[PDB]
Amino acid sequence: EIVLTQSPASLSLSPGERATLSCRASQSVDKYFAWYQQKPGQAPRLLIYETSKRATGIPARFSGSGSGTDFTLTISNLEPDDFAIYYCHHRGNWPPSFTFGQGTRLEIKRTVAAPSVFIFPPSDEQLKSGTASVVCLLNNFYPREAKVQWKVDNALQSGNSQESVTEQDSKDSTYSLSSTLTLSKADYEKHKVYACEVTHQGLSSPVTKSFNRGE
Amino acid sequence: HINRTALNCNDSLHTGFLAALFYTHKFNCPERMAHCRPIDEFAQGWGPITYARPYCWHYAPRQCGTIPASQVCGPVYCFTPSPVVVGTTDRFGAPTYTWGENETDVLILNNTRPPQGNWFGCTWMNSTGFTKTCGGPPCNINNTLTCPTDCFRKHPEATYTKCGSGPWLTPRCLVDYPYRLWHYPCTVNFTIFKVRMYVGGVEHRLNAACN
Amino acid sequence: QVQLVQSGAEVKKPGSSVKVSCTTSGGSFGRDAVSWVRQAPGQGLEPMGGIIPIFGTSSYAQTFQGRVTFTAGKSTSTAYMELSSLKSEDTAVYYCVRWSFGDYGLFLTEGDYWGQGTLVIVSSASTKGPSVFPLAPSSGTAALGCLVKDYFPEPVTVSWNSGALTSGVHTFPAVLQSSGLYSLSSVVTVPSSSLGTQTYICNVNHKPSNTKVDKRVEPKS
Ligand SMILES: *[C@@H]1O[C@H](CO)[C@@H](O[C@@H]2O[C@H](CO)[C@@H](O[C@@H]3O[C@H](CO)[C@@H](O)[C@H](O)[C@@H]3O)[C@H](O)[C@H]2NC(C)=O)[C@H](O)[C@H]1NC(C)=O
Ligand SMILES: *[C@@H]1O[C@H](CO)[C@@H](O[C@@H]2O[C@H](CO)[C@@H](O)[C@H](O)[C@H]2NC(C)=O)[C@H](O)[C@H]1NC(C)=O
Ligand SMILES: *[C@@H]1O[C@H](CO)[C@@H](O[C@@H]2O[C@H](CO)[C@@H](O)[C@H](O)[C@H]2NC(C)=O)[C@H](O)[C@H]1NC(C)=O
Ligand SMILES: *[C@@H]1O[C@H](CO)[C@@H](O[C@@H]2O[C@H](CO)[C@@H](O)[C@H](O)[C@H]2NC(C)=O)[C@H](O)[C@H]1NC(C)=O
Ligand SMILES: *[C@@H]1O[C@H](CO)[C@@H](O)[C@H](O)[C@H]1NC(C)=O
Ligand SMILES: *[C@@H]1O[C@H](CO)[C@@H](O)[C@H](O)[C@H]1NC(C)=O
Repeated sequence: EIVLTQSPASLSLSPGERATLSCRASQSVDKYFAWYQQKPGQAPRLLIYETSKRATGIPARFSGSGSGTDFTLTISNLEPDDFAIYYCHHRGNWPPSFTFGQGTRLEIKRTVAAPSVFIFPPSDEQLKSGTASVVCLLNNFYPREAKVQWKVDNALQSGNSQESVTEQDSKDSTYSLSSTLTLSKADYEKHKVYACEVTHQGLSSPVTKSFNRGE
Repeated sequence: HINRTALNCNDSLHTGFLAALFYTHKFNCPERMAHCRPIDEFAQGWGPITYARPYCWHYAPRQCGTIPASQVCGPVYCFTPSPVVVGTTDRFGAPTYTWGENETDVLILNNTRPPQGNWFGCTWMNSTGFTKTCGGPPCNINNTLTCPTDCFRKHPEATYTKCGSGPWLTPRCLVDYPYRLWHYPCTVNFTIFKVRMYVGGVEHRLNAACN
Repeated sequence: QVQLVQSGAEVKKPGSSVKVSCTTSGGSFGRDAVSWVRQAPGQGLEPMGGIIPIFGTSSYAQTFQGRVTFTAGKSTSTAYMELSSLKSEDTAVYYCVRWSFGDYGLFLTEGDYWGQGTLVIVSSASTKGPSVFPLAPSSGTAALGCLVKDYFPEPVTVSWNSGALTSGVHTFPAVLQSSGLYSLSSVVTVPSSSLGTQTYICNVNHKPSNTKVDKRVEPKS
């Protein structure tokens, strides 16, 4: 059970720069190390196989190195839409098996920008259906990693929320996220203070948006 | 040509032999090779030489024939003084490139010793994991030794050129070939020497693994 | 020149079994291993093991032991994967990969042949139309939106004010809920001094059910 740990998780760069990704291994590795990229909605692409050999079609920008337990992928003159997720990969052992990295995200480098937080109470039409949904918006922030927590009358909610993130906007290079909280019509009317508390690198302190029931 | 290697292997025993065929760090013994006997434990016979476990050097093999690809796993190495790989064919001798899939496909290992002919003997491994060897025919020279190699001590006229039947060049040396540690895993500790054979006047420069 | 053809995208009731297919071009596999790698929506590439068709040797990864089974014939074109007792976590895309392997002699590791992927969605559900709910504005700029909730399957397409308002619009990727249905939010940020006067409507279009809904989002009272 070789475990390829890949770092960084996210690399924040701009075109023209050199992107270096590392992959360390719980054990030694018999060459046949591979690097893959994946663009959203598309299947993984082979970049380097056998630690350093460039696949067919891969531009000379991509260089491989490593041996033993430590391997790095070297991307020179970062061009547009070399920006994607990257996986390191090893083949071998008996019975023959695949081990993959956890992944690395190249995003377009930006200034830190905090989220704009808006909270939406459940529709009166939705309440007529027997379900309440509460929505929390984080509108245009950077970097991608923002944490959201739902507190209903000061009770942290686990297993009631679900969230989505957009892809980095072509023009502002920022991200957006909306988290959706679900409650029964009765359980929603069993409480008063519905809160959305956001954590982000642009925020020296938690930002909490909230509303009172019916008010 | 890699396609011509017979490849019918089940390893229901979990012997471990299947992994060793493919990955170098999965190589397979000191308990079981204690049946092999040194050449000194046998007795001299000087009567005129007539012709008669597989990993013991003193194995007396039957002469090589044609064997079905059905029962073969891994490559088949036949030995002139030097190593050579024999692939799958049909019963008429024409090469078959189907990984041994056909029940008809066979390996033609029939041997007539060089210099006259082809090879001294061959080794392969069957499907259950057992090394199997043919060659010769070996030489008939409680401790009788039917010579498969260069038994100069027990009969002067029994030399590898005269009595050879397989990879064993002397009772203590076997030819080194890429899959030697697969067919004879217990020869792992052997030291390797650059050696040279003269059989029919052709120089056979090869490497040899010895004790 | 080897190509792989995988099974079609399936949808299975949670707690059933699903069999996905992997067929190769060049007659049968040989000396090659046919490995399986999954990827849940958005997550990483998560290997599952494989089978080596010539020998029958099965490889199971630790994350899926006991519910997955790999089958193939010694000289068939097709290798199989069956996954039993599906939950919504299993909703993912499954790849098969044909490769040659070895470290040692005649047999060295060659080949990276991937299938096209097989989407498997795990829901109790059948084609259902969305429920469009307003996210009314309340508090510079204000935010408002539409909550497209409880529809199956993807895709829906949201646009605003018949397409004249696109600037500042975010439609977030949808999420598979515990019901097996999908839920989506499109929002747009607009000038705060416009709310009572500029009318805002979102256009939800769910092709699989021929459901078209136009819900007016007006600030709450
Ligand atoms: C690979 O070679 C081995 C031998 O090295 C084959 O195994 C042998 O198979 C035969 C019959 O298939 C066994 O015969 C049995 O002998 C016992 C004697 O105790 C007898 O009581 C039974 O009625 C039967 O005749 C033999 O024991 C067995 N030897 C061993 C120990 O393996 C093996 O079948 C070969 N694999 C192939 C050809 O796929
Ligand atoms: C495996 O067998 C096939 C025939 O069964 C061999 O076939 C040719 O290989 C060359 C390699 O460059 C190809 O260009 C041809 O198109 C192949 N087919 C034909 C028309 O014969 C193949 O070489 C064998 N592979 C090995 C290395 O053993
Ligand atoms: C595999 O074995 C079969 C045995 O039936 C071979 O069959 C022959 O096929 C040719 C096709 O041109 C016929 O003309 C022969 O009459 C068949 N012979 C027999 C014994 O029926 C087949 O050729 C074999 N394939 C390989 C890989 O050698
Ligand atoms: C081959 O040589 C190795 C040492 O290089 C032998 O390994 C040792 O064998 C003794 C037996 O008396 C054991 O007590 C030790 O534990 C072994 N050490 C290691 C490193 O495993 C080995 O037995 C020799 N023979 C074969 C055929 O394996
Ligand atoms: C391997 O050998 C065993 C024991 O004879 C047999 O039962 C098994 O079916 C063989 N496996 C295959 C797939 O050939
Ligand atoms: C080779 O040996 C076989 C037995 O394995 C025998 O039938 C055949 O005639 C011999 N000669 C040939 C054709 O190679």
